[PDB]
Amino acid sequence: FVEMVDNLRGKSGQGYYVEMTVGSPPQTLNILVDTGSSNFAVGAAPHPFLHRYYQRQLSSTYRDLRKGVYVPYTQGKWEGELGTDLVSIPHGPNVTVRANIAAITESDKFFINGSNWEGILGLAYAEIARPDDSLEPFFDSLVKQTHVPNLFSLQLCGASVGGSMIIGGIDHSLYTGSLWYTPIRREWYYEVIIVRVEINGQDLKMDCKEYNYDKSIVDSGTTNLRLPKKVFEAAVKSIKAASSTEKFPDGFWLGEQLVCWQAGTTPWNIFPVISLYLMGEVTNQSFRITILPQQYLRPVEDVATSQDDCYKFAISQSSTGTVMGAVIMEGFYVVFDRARKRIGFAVSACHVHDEFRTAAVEGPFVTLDMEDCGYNI
Ligand SMILES: NC1=N[C@@]2(CO1)c1cc(NC(=O)c3ccc(Cl)cn3)ccc1Oc1cnc(C3=CCCOC3)cc12
Repeated sequence: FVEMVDNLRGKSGQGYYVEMTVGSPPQTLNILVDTGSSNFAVGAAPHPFLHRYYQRQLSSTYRDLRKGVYVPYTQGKWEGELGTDLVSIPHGPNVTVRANIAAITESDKFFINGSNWEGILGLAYAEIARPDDSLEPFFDSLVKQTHVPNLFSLQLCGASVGGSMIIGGIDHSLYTGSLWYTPIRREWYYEVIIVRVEINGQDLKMDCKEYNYDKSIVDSGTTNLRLPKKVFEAAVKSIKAASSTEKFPDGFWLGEQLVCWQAGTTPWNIFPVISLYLMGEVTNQSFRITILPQQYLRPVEDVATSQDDCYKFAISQSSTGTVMGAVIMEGFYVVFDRARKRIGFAVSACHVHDEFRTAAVEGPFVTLDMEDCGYNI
C-alpha cells in the first residue's frame, strides 16, 4: 500500500486531512479525517476561511436529493444540502464511488481560520449519521461499490503534522511489534471499553464503569485525551503527585494556562506515563496501551506573547465519556477493523519519544469482570 503512505497532512491543533476529489470533472478538496462522525460534508460556498469549495454547478454527475440537513454539535454547527456525486481519493485505492455529500451552505465555528481543509470525512457508522441512519456514510458506500476490504488504518504523526490513512488494509512498516485488538462494543461511534487505568504503573483503582461513563470512543477528530469528570480528577491527582518535584498552577491542569521551559530542557522524566488497559479479544484477557508526556503535553507554537518552549496539558474532563483523541492516536498505529468489529493498536513507528521511554502496546494481561466496565442506560 506504498501509494497511501504519507497521504495525510495537517498542522498542530488543526487535525489531519486527506486529499479527495468530488464531481466530474474532479474537484480537489482537502478533507479532515474524523472517526468520531459519519457524514461526508464539504464547504460549498465562499466562506472567507476556505481555500476552495465544492461547486455543484460544475459537476455533470451531481444529483440533488432535494433535502436539507441541520447539524449542531458540541463545539459548532453546520447546515447544508444533501446530494450524491462521484468521489475518489487520489492517494487512496484506485476507485471511484457514488457517495452522499452534504454541501455545506451555512456554518458556525466549524471551519478553522488558517487551516488548509474544506470538508469533513466522517468515518464512523450510520447510526450517528445526519439526518438519520438512512444516509449511508462514505466508507460504507466505498466498500459496497468496490472490492476494497472493509477496514482502514491510521498512523497519525504529531508546525506541520503528517501521517497515513491506509484504506482497505494495513501497512506493516508503519508499526513495530504486534497489533493488539479490542472489540468494537457497538457500531455507532468507534466505541471501546477501558478496563483499567494506570499512572506510572499505579492503578487508579476506580470502578471501571467510571472509565466508560457513558462511553469510550476512538476519535481522530479530537485533540485531547478526554476523561469523564471523576476519572479526570483522580488522574490529575495522581499525575500531580508523580510530577511534584516541580509545581504548576491549578489553571495549567485545567488547560486554562500554559507552562514554559527553556528550549531543549523540558523535564520529560518528571512526568509519568499513562496506561489504558483495553478489553481484549478473549474472555478475561486484556492488553494495555501506554503513552508518554510527549503525547499529552502538546507544544503551542502561536504564543506571540512568549519566547520559550510552551505546552498545553492536553488531558481534560468530559461529560460525553472517554475520548481517545490525537493524544492517544499519535502514539499508535490504529486499525479500524470493521469487518471483524475490532480496533487494533500497535506502537507507531513515527511516535515522539525519548532515549529513556517509548509508547508501548503490551499483553496479554488477566483482567476479570471486563463486561461490567461497560455503561448501560
Ligand atoms: N470528532 C469530532 N468531530 C467533530 C467534533 O468532534 C468535529 C471535529 C473537528 N475537529 C478538528 O477541528 C480537529 C482539530 C485537531 C485535531 Cl488533532 C483533530 N480534529 C472539526 C469539526 C467537527 O465537526 C463535527 C461535526 N459534526 C459532528 C457530529 C458528531 C456526531 C453526529 O452529528 C455530527 C462532529 C464534529
